[PDB]
Amino acid sequence: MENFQKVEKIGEGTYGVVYKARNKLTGEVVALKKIRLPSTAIREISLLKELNHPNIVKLLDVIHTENKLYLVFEFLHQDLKKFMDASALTGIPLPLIKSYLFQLLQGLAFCHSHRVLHRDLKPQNLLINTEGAIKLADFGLAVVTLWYRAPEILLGCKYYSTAVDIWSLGCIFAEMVTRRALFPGDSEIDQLFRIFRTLGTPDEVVWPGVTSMPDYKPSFPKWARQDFSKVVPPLDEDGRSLLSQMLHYDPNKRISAKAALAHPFFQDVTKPVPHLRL
Ligand SMILES: Nc1nc(Nc2ccc(S(N)(=O)=O)cc2)sc1C(=O)c1ccc2ccccc2c1
Repeated sequence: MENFQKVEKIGEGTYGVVYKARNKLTGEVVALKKIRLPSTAIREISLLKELNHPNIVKLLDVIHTENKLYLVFEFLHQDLKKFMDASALTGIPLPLIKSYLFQLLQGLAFCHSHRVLHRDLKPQNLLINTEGAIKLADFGLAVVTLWYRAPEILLGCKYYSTAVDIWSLGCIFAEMVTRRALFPGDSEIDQLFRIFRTLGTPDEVVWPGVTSMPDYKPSFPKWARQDFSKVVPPLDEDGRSLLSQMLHYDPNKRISAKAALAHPFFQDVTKPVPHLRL
């Protein structure tokens, strides 16, 4: 736009490009997402403006002009992917990992109680600041990374539930802990099969109805579930217990964000400050 001064491109989603920009009039620094072009999502979007929570990136303005849709967000200084990469040699301290997971669960508990789903959580849209907060960014409306996709989506479910976000966050939690992506698939079927090889091929016993799903094939290989202690070695039993509940195959058995916040893993949660290199 003319009201903004593009400082630099900082990302790109499936819907548009995000820039760090300065309001030529207020001097305010913001994140500006440009979507190159409906009359339905507009409400859905305009509604996201109401959402106000410490762990949700604030949507400041929505501007529809010249076949373009611009979303103005408060600017955060770094995303979790960059932070994880910067922390690869030493690893993120467990207390900070726990604080981040706890805050993200609060954010999800909030959006889910307002019937809002994210649908595409990943390290690149989890933003952090110098004060130790972490926030959910770039909510998805009703090379693409499939690493955090819930199995029901991969199997063709038509209606997503809040459980898809818990799964994605569980995958991110594991990655912060091990410094290795949990399920790094490079195709939908490779993604699905990597999940199967680790958690075991699901069946009607652990996931009632799974064999009736759109993309389920009786021909799927039958892998046995791997020992969970081999999945996230550096994580204590409270952490492993919580992770296993976030990664249940059955959407209805998968733990809710609200219930997760009450898990024993968070008994000693604190809010450490990260060492950020900006
Ligand atoms: N609010 C906000 N702040 C940001 N700053 C930032 C500062 C430094 C870095 S970085 N690679 O650490 O130097 C990264 C982001 S982005 C962002 C978003 O609201 C946003 C919008 C669309 C997206 C579309 C796709 C993915 C993320 C997205 C995030």
